[PDB]
Formats: sequence, structure tokens, C-alpha cells
Amino acid sequence: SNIAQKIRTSSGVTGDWKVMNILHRIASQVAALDLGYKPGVEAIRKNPPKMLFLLGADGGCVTRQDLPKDCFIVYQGHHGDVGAPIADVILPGAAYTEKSATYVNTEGRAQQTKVAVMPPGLAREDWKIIRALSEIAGMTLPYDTLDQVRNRLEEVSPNLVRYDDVEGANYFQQASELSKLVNQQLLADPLVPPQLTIKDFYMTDSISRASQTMAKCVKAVTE
Amino acid sequence: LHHAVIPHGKGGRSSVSGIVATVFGATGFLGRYLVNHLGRMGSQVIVPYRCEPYDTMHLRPMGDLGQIIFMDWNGRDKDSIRRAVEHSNVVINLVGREWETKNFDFEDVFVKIPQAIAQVSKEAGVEKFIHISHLNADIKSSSKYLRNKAVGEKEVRETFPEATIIKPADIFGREDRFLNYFANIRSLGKKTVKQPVYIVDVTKGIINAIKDPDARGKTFAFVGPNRYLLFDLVQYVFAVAHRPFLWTTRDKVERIHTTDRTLPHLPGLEDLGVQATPLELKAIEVLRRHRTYRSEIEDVQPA
Amino acid sequence: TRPTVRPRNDVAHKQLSAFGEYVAEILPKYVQQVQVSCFSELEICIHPDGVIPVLTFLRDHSNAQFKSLADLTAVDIPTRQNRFEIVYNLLSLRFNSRIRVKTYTDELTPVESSVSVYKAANWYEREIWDMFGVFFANHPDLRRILTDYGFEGHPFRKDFPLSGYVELRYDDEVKRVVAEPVELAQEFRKFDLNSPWEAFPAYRQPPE
Amino acid sequence: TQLITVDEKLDITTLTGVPEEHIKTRKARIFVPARNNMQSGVNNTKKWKMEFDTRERWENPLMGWASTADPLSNLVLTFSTKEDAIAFAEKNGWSYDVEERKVPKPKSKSYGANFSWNKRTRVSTK
Amino acid sequence: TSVKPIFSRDMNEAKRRVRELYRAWYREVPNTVHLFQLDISVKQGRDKVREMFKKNAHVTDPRVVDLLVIKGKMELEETINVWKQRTHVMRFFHETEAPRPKDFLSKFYVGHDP
Amino acid sequence: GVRTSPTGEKVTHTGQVYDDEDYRRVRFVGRQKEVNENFAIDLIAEQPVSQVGSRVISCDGGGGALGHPRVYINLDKETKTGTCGYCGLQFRQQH
Amino acid sequence: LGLREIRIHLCQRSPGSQGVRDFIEKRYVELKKANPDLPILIRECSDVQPKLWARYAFGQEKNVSLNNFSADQVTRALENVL
Ligand SMILES: NC(=O)C1=CN([C@@H]2O[C@H](COP(=O)(O)OP(=O)(O)OC[C@H]3O[C@@H](n4cnc5c(N)ncnc54)[C@H](OP(=O)(O)O)[C@@H]3O)[C@@H](O)[C@H]2O)C=CC1
Ligand SMILES: [Zn+2]
Repeated sequence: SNIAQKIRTSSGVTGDWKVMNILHRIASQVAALDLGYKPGVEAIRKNPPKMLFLLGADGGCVTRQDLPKDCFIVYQGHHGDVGAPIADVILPGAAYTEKSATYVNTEGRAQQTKVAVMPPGLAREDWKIIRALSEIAGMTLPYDTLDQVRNRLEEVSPNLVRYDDVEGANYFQQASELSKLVNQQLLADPLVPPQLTIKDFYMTDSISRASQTMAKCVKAVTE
Repeated sequence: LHHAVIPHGKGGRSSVSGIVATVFGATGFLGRYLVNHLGRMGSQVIVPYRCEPYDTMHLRPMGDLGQIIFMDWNGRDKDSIRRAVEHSNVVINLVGREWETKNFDFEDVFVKIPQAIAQVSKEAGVEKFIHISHLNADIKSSSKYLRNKAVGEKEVRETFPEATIIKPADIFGREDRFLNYFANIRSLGKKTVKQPVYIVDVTKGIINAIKDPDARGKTFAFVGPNRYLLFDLVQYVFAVAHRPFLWTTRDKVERIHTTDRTLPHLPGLEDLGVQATPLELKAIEVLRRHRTYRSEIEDVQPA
Repeated sequence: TRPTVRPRNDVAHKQLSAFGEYVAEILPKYVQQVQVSCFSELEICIHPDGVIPVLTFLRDHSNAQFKSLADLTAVDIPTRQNRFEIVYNLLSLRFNSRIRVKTYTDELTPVESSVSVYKAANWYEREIWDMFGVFFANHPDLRRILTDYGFEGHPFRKDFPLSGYVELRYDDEVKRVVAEPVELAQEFRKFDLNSPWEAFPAYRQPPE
Repeated sequence: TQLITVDEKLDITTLTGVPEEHIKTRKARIFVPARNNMQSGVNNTKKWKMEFDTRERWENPLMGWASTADPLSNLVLTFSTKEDAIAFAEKNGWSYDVEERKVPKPKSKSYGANFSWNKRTRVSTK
Repeated sequence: TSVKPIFSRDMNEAKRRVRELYRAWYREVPNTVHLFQLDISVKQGRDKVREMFKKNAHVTDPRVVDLLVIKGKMELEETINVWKQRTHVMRFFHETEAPRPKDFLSKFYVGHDP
Repeated sequence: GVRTSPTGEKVTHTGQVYDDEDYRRVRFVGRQKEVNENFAIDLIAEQPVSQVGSRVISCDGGGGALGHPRVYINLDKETKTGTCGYCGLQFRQQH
Repeated sequence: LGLREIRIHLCQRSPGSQGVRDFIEKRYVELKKANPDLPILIRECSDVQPKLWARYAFGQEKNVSLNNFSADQVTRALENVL
């Protein structure tokens, strides 16, 4: 943001060009920060809970070793490999080709999947499981079907109904001056990306981890 | 449970429901209606028959393409019964002839048939075995029929402890035994409380008990909503049959003169959850064959 | 071009061109398109206010007899406002000619019901009412021909699916034939056969 | 004649015979189909296809087929403009999602710039 | 939008024709339930006739109500004749549905069903 | 000639034999699983690997209009014999 | 108890968007300096009524409409909510 404000000042404003941007790896982090979640696991490192929902926790985010004895891990998802032995209640969520979802790319465009194949097994959708869990528990969620879900989606954040369309943000000056309160020491250790080669591109997901074609080309590249 | 035992979609006619039912007997009345409701559910019905293939031919086009299956059995060999319940989700016991033969009696049909099949279904390793028995089956006398069914209830409670003993009253239907037996006559006048219950409510109760657990182990009883007198029942069925008129064994006449009583120590239809229907609608349904051409609903409803 | 190519004639083409021009001259009120195809059959495309005047003119007038009526259909075309196209297919006896009077209509319009001037159009009109859904006013009898009585939905539309909504089976509960929602045993695999690469350049519509 | 004067939407959904389940339960996706990417031809464009959502296709337990409880799933309605698509979808009753038509971008390619002097558009293999 | 009518001019003749047709369907039921030898009392038949008339209650366009009057009059003619059998008149009812519930929870236990 | 699972039922040339938790074992009661006992893999490994003295050779299938359409296959690798996709029978070269 | 979230929903060509852009360009670093742990978040889509939503206390989502309010009026109503 210092580089961004530096080019913002020490130049003539030719237009609404944007120096600065970041990129992500997984789309649901963009969606979860649009809907207003806490990023990172520091709020769990501060307050160890008695009940936690792992909606697709892939790697070593938390374990039973980082938590009190009464865990009650409710895992929800498809072909879990890390955490699925560790968890307490396993719920078979659907997949990305198997439900009408709403996904956000790294630039805020909203793109939705289509139900091409119904999920095999019992294998309900995710919000359907959650609202049925709300009904069976002593409460309710004030909506029934998917159009009402998308109406509450607009009543949480409005860009998630204008499908396949983009609109960029602003306020680089306000973001930069809000960055000017907390000083951290910059550690001079050699920063390196983990995605360094072909094997680490191929293995570092759950769907690519479960397959065999990825394993064949992993052993073909490494050999 | 393996896959292809999970359900899929809607009900019936190549809509895979999740039960595989081995249904003993099933050639007569109640078994045919129960195979009708299971083919409407869209299941796999293994019916064994010992008779001619013409009667299972008449009950054949009920299920869908290859859903129901036919196999032979006997009342002597455990090997054919174990072959019948090799792999089955559920098994129901519906058997018993209302008159004796020269090869099989009232003795040991209800003792030797359910013990053998319950033994081989426990050893084959199935769950949810549903056995029908008649109401008021007691060790107390006046029917070889009823004392044998009481011994049968005690034996199927002793072996295979997680069984569903279920008992209907004198069920009536389109091809009934006792109401058709009343219409086919010529008679006396006495007093006896008796409550018929219609057959489709009973088999809806059976399919709800067969796919709705938390009802395993507990014995159930079917009580019709009427509970009235026999004399006005006979006069009502003659009045709806448009005839004034003011195998018949002694065991059958003592069954229709046995006072059917009910005890609420075992739950009925509402704790299982299906609506019961009164007599008169289905009575006007079944009482055809009046005369050449030929309402006055009595509705005694005693006590 | 001589072997295995159908030889067209120009005498019938010129005569049908002249006759279509003549028909549209003498009936200016109801005529919109007069087309002759490559194989010389006449088509006259018609507003639905003149079915009785055009057919009373064409059955008579002594210079075009056209006694006989053939196919009547109203081909169920989406994408338009007026969907259906009613095709009276008139055959002469003294002349050896074939004309197609194609009038247009939408879903909720009575056309003038040609049963009074062609007695052959009685069951044709009743069949088009039952199958498509186009009501015909001032007409003696409209019933359901070629469909079941308890069946409805006007099935020859493009909106009605291939398999119907009801399906009959016998059952022993009520001892009769009952109707249930359809549960097919096989998918009816629809094939994506319409390949690209524009097999006819002469029929290219102009783009936007 | 022309006696009726009214400006209102059409309500054919009570006349077309399809029940309320398949009226208010499914949804119509209205879209130009994408070009079949292994081929290179946009003759499969220019036709606004209306299709419905897909539903369950389980396995027929005697052969291994694809049984379905879906009458309306095997439809396709090829149209010619978005306006008539929206008009038919609102007329005949069901819900609709109208997607977008995405034209190929008009580029400018040049063999003479494939053989340039100082630029980095030097193909070095032809 | 000067549209040609079917029968009417506005909703007044529509209401008049539909109450005429309901009067005909009311006086047409007991003859048929005596004739085709059904199994259902007259009051339930009349209740489902008025249910079929209450099903299309949100229809406002006069041409559409005219066309529904035509449909009902055709089916009343086919039932006052002896052309339709016992099967179709029982097919108007629903005794063999085992009807699917409408709660979200029992639609959740038998899922993939919005 | 054929393999058989320890459930007692014959496998096919495709390995589709049922488990202990199915009901199609019960649909096979009294009626035999009519399996082809003649596998298609092992009737080619018994064939003689032909050796043809040219470099790129033809394959018809034994008869004009009785057999697959002509395929011309190349035999230039030294450790892997060329293999007709239609026939399945190999070739080699000799020089 | 207290607040959990404050959400602003804006557009890019409106007099109401003109007023709330005046507010959010002039007095936003003040507000974030005041309350640290309120994730008061701003959204802009294309054209919508400028809603202001306060989510707190078991799903009580109180709603005010910031249609053509000026910046003083926006700050006064925001302090009325908060
Ligand atoms: N009044 C009633 O109808 C009531 C009946 N029940 C019970 O309902 C069940 C069925 O009765 P229902 O249908 O009316 O009469 P059925 O006698 O016709 O039904 C019994 C079935 O089992 C078969 N069966 C009977 N005995 C033997 C045997 N020894 N060996 C082989 N098969 C035998 C019968 O004939 P087949 O051998 O040809 O298959 C038939 O398929 C009975 O168990 C009865 O206790 C209970 C309450 C009331
Ligand atoms: Zn070959």
C-alpha cells in the first residue's frame, strides 16, 4: 500500500487505473471475505471452542491436539482425507459439479454452477443440510427454497446476484491511511512460495489428492 | 448397507426403494394386498410359493420389470427357507390355513413353521422380522386355532427377540373371508362385540412398521374405529346386500362367536400414524352381487 | 448436372407465378406473401380474417376450381407472437394444380372455421382443436378425437414433452386402471446431432 | 369486431395441463449454447436455446440404465432473439434465468508482425 | 391491443357462464354416481367439483375463462353421455397417490427434491 | 479357463462379481449365470507373433468385405511390436 | 447486549450515493479509529437503494434507508443506530 500511495501521489492522475491488487488461491476465501468472516484461525487460537463445523477443512488447520477434550467436530463435505478420520460427525455434502452454487472469482465477478449430476448416495446439498439442522434444532432459518436463499444473499451482499458482471472498488487513500496505525517488524527471512514445482502444483488439493491420474503424472514427473 | 440399498427419487415402478422383502405365504388375500403396496413402493419382493405357478401368475404383474421374484419352498426343509432368506433386508411371516388337511394340521403349522423360519432368519442375519398373528390369541380355550396362535406368539417372542409381533382384528376387504361368509348364507341372533378393520389401513400400518423403526420389538394391535354388535352388523350387511333373510367348520363359527376384546397396554394406529376408515364406505364397495338389478346406513356403534 | 439431379420444369413455374400474381391482384384485402418454391407448388400467406372469403373464392370462380381439400395443419412454431400456421391444402380436379393457403394465428384466436365450405374439414378441424389447441368458432361439434378422455395437455405442441405426464397401470387395490406420474425405465437419450459448418450458404439469414 | 381491449399478461399455465409441481418447482435456463470447443464452428450459435435444469437419474437395478422421474428434462426450445425467449418464458409460467451472449472479440492478426525485427513477436519456428 | 374475443366482452359474461357451468356440474353428479356404480358419496363428489372450480380462481383474462368454460362444457357433455368409463371418472379423484408431503423436513429425508 | 470368486460365483471377462452384501446373488437363485466361458484376452496371447520382411505393412482381416477396413501399420520400434487396433494381432519386421 | 455488524450498501450515480460518498470520503477513518472491533463493511454494486443494516442480538437486523441523505444527516442517523 506504500507503493500504491507512492505512485498515487508522485504522478499525474491519468485516469482510474489501479496499481495495486492481490490474488488468491481458493475462491471460497474471496466469497467468505465478501460475506464478512474472520480470516485466519487466530480467533480459534484465542478461544478454544467446544463445538466446531469443518466445512471442507483441507489441511492441518486445527486438530484434536489443538483443542480441549470434548471436541465435537462436525465435518461436512465429500471425500475427506485429512480430518475425516479425526472428526466426530461426518455429513456427506455435495460436490462442485453437483449443486447450484454461487462462486466468486478473484476479481469479484459472481459465477454460478449448474446441477449436471445429482450427488451419489444420500448426499444432500450444504445449505439444505444446514436449514434442516436448524429445523431439527430448536430454532428456524426464515427461508424455504433457493430463490429465498439468493434473496438473503442479496440482503447480505448485493453484487452476488449480478451474475457474470464486475464492478471494482475504490478508496485507496482510505485503505492506505487505515494501514498506518500498527507497525510490525519485517522479518528478513527468505520468503518463498510453496508452489515451487510440478509435483506441488499437482498434489495440493483434496480433489487432486484423491485421484489417480494426478498420482500417475506425479510419479511421471518425479521419476 | 451396501449401495443399491439406498433409496432413489420418487416412489414405485422402477423407483428404487430401499427394502428387500421376503414375504411368506403371499398367495392368498392379505399377502397379495401387501405385495401390491410393496410394488407401489418400488421394492424387491421375494415371494416363495409351494402351489401351482398359475396363482403367482395372477399376482405376477403387480411389481415392475423383474422387481418381484418367485421361488419354491416347503414346510419340511430348512435348506429351501435359508435359500429364500440368503440375502434379504426384511422378512414377514403371513401363513396359515383356516381348515385342516391330511398333511398339515392346526397343530404344528403355527409351531413348526415360524420356529424354523425365525431360526434360519436369525442365523442368516436379517433384521426387522414382522410376524402377523390373530387378535385375542390366548392359552384360554374354545379354539385350537387360537391356542396354536398363542403358542406361536410365545415362541416367536422367545426365539429371535427383536421381532415385531403385530396383530389385526377380523380384517375385511374386497375378497374377504368372514364378511363374504356372512353374505353367502341360507343364522342366529345373539350379542357379541366385534370390530372389523379395513385391509388397506392394516397394510399401510404394516409398511409404516416395516420402513419406520423405533417400532422394533414392541407388539402392535389394530383396532377398527367401530367396535359394535354382531346382530346389527348382520342386519346392516343384509340391508346393504338387498336380501332380507330374516368350508363351514366349527372352528370358524366359534371364531365369529368369540368376543373380540382390546387392551390399550399395547399401542394402536395413532402411535404408528395412519388414518383408519369406518365400515360403511368400504362395505358399499365390497357388497356387490345383490340380485339381477335390485342407503339406510345402520351405524349401531355400541358402547 | 444431368445424372442423379432432379430436372425442374419452367413452364409450371411461370404459370404458377402468373397465377399467384393474378390471385393476389383479384383479392387485395387478405394477401401478404405469394411464394413459389423451386419445385412449383403455390403458397399464399394469409391474415386470419379471410378464411371463408378466400376458400369460397377458391372453390368457385370457374378459372380455378379447387374442389378437394387436403391437409390442414397449423405447425406449432415458437419464437413468434402468432405461433400456429393453419395450412389448407387445396387440390383441383380440372387443372392438376396444388396451392397451400397458409393463414396465421396465435393460441387464443378463433379462425373462421371452414366446415361450412369444406365438409371434409370437420374431423380435420376437430383434430387440430384436440391436438394443438386452436379454438374454431361457429362450428357444430368440438370433441376430443385421437386422445383419451381423461388426458389433456394438447400434446402435439413443442411445449408438451415426449413422454406424457400420466401413465396407466392396473392395480388390485381399487381393482382398475389408474394414472400415475411417469417413471421411465430408460432415459430416452437425446443426441446432439446438429453439427456446425453451414451446409447451405443459399439460406443464410442476414445477421444483426 | 375487435371488442376486447386489455393490456395484460397471458396466463396459459392453467390451460397447458402441466401440474403445479412442474410449474413452480423447476426453472428455465435461456442461453446461446457454447461452441463445441473441439470443433471450430459457430453455426451452433444464433439459436437461443431454452433448456431446463437436470434432475436425478439413478440406476435401473436390472440392467444399469438411467431411469428418471423427468418428463420436461429432454426438451430444448430453439429461439432467435432474447426478447421472444423472455416473452415465452413469462407467458407460459415458469421461472427463467437469462444468461448472456458473448461474441468473439474482433482482433487484428498480422503475419508481417509475426516476422518483425525488434519486437518480441518472433515466432522462430515456422 | 384490440383482440378478438371468444364469447364475452369482459369478466361479467365470464362469471355468468362459469356459474351456469357450475350449476350444470352440480345437477350432473348424482346421475353419474348412480350410473357408473362408483364408491364415493354425492357430497364428496360435489366437494371435489367445487374444488376443481376453486383451483383456477386466480385467472383474470376473459378469453381464458371462456376457453375454460368450453373445456368444462365438453367434459360435461362427455360425462352426461356414457362415453367415458368408470376408469376416467375415478381418475378425476386421487386414491392411489400415497401423496408426497409438503414439509421441508420430509422432503429432506427423501431428497434432491426442490 | 475362467476365474471364480470365493463367494462361489463365476467372474466374467470384466471383473463384475458381486459382493457379500448384494441381492443379485438372490436373483440368481435357481437360474444359472450364463457367462461366456471363453475369454477374449487369452486367445490373442496364444497367437503367433507374425514376422513380415517389409517396414510398413497392411492389415485386411482375411477377406475382401469380410473383415475390418485396411490399416497400414509401422514396425520401426525395436522393443514394442506394432499392434492393429481392429485385429489385435501383432507384427514384426525382418531385415 | 451490543452491536455485531454495520453494513452499508451503495451505488455509483445517485444523489443519495453522492451524500454517502461525501460521508465515506470525509469521515471513515474517524469511525474505524473509534470502534476497532466493529466490521463496518461497505458494498457497491451498480445501482441500488443505499441501505444501512445493523445486525446484532440473535439476528435482529434493523434497517434504515439512506436515500438522498446528506453527510450530516447520514452521520446523525448512523449515530442514532450505533
Ligand atoms: N380373517 C382374516 O382374514 C384374518 C387373517 N389373519 C391372518 O392372515 C394370514 C393370511 O390369511 P388369509 O389370506 O385370509 O388366508 P390364506 O389361508 O389363504 O392365506 C395363507 C397363505 O399361506 C399359505 N399357506 C397356508 N398354510 C400353508 C401350508 N401349510 N404350507 C404352505 N403354504 C401355506 C396359503 O396358501 P398357499 O399354500 O397356496 O400359498 C396362503 O398363501 C393368516 O396367517 C391369518 O392368521 C389375521 C387376522 C384376520
Ligand atoms: Zn487389422
